[PDB]
Amino acid sequence: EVETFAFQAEIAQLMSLIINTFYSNKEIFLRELISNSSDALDKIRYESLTDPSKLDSGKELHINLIPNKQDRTLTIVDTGIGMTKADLINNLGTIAKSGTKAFMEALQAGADISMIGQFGVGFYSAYLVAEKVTVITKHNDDEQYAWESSAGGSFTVRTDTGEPMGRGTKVILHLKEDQTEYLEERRIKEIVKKHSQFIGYPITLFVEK
Ligand SMILES: O=c1cc(C(F)(F)F)[nH]n1-c1ccccc1
Repeated sequence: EVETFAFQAEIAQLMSLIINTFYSNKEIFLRELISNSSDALDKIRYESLTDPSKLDSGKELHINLIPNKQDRTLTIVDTGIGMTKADLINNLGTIAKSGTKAFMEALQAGADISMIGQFGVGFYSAYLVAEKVTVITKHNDDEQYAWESSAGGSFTVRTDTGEPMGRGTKVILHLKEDQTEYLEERRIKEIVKKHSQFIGYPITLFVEK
């Protein structure tokens, strides 16, 4: 059972700007997703300080980067706080309407796409490199859900019958045909070292057969 939703008009506009603007510095999508994962991990860590049972769903706080050249996917997995169904529908837990407004004012006032995370909508930088994004998530207070969008103005939400996650979020990037450099180990390592060197959680880059 799949529910299809329209993006708010401002988010659709943000997504088409990300997709259509000529902008060569695409590698910053990975910094933005890792930063989102770090923020999610901070949230469950804070809640566990006063309630250790919040970690019954998984004690380890970490980030995995999983390239798969056969599927042409790069998956960013974290064991952070996760998202409820309502979070997913409400722009993946962001204040994306007001953040898009601020971001687009900044852009015509000098800024470039790389500053997107200062406006709280860094998730959407995934569409620099991905034709489709699937987000699988599990919050302690809800069931496991899958969000998906190929842009074009709509997204879907369904209950996820896939492999149970425990707690956290998995962002599966279905890469564009010409963006497969972000499946190569040396390229991913370079980007993590350049932009994510002070993330306070282990980032494990999986290797392939
Ligand atoms: O772990 C992740 C990954 C994302 C995403 F990149 F997809 F946006 N958000 N997120 C998060 C952040 C804070 C609270 C709950 C979930």
